[PDB]
Amino acid sequence: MIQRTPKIQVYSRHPAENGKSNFLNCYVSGFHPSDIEVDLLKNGERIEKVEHSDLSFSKDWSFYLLYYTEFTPTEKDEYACRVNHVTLSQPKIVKWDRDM
Amino acid sequence: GSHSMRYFHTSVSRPGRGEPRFISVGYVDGTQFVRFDSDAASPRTEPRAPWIEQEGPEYWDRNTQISKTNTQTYRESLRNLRGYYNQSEAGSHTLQRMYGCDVGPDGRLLRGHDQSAYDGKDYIALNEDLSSWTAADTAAQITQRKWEAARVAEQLRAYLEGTCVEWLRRHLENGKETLQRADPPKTHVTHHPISDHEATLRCWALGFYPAEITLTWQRDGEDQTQDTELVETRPAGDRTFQKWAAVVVPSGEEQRYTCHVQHEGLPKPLTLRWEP
Amino acid sequence: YERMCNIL
Ligand SMILES: [K+]
Ligand SMILES: [K+]
Ligand SMILES: [K+]
Ligand SMILES: [Mg+2]
Repeated sequence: MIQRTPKIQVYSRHPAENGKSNFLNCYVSGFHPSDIEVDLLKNGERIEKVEHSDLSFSKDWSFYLLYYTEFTPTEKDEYACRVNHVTLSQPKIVKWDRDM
Repeated sequence: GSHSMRYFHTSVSRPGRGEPRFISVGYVDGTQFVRFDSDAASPRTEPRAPWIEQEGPEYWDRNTQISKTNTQTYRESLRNLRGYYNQSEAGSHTLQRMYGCDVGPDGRLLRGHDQSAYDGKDYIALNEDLSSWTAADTAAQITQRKWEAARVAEQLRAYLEGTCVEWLRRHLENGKETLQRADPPKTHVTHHPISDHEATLRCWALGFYPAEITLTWQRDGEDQTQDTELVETRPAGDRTFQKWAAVVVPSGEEQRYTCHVQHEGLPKPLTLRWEP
Repeated sequence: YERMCNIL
């Protein structure tokens, strides 16, 4: 059948300030079917207890989910989102870049 | 101005892993206010916005009963759809439905909706007249004939013009301090060199509600549609949304570019430039 | 309220 691969954005809820608590978001959208695996990473390792929104879909029937966790950005720590889906031959990693 | 109440249903079969999961979520505009999930330990319609919490036990009980019946109905629909497409029992398939109503500024019905998709493809939809159907193919024509024989369009019309708009108006009043408050974007332009020859200008809109926004770059007053990278509007997690638009510009030409922002929460549309 | 949907 016809499948749609996810778009992925990784970003913070509030403007990032080192040492200030915030939320790290990974928004996955545009995908079909709805089964998807999303991890948030800190220095390459999976963050535990990440929460996600309730499954819903856009006007074009593609699904979207927000995965999120509290974090405190620092100068040294790197954050990313890792996504797997039936349309991807390997997990896709998108790094958090505070300018995006 | 205008407002909508919409319910989004997703049912997904999973052969060998139990019965198809059913999820229903309800939204007023961009604000989710209820959820139901048949895989929850104790499935129940649950509040997801503060203003809905004041509804009494009858609201939660009846919506839970409706969603439990829908869980069963969607499983039967998935069995029927597999047969209408001559599909094997081995594969996973998805049924999605969206329904609800839109009202104008005076609370009057603008239009109703009921539409379904199978495996991500439009299947059948109630037409704007709330009296006839549009079927995508010969499988959906089987559903259309069944729903014509059962006068389903008349049932939907009664719901959409009655219960749906009545409850949308009630939610808009109970949640007026948020649902009828437009929060404008906070905006700024960033500049990042790419090489000696070029730089990226990125225009940011943060913290806005509802999600509808227009964010564009112009060069010498002409829209840069093809040359602009425009990310999808994305949720911040605190009710608000974010978006940005970027253009690559020749070094030294930055003042020829202007970013234009339109949003319901702004007193006036904005024109922004890079401020070095 | 939601409504009870019809079987396809
Ligand atoms: K803090
Ligand atoms: K993953
Ligand atoms: K159930
Ligand atoms: Mg099926």
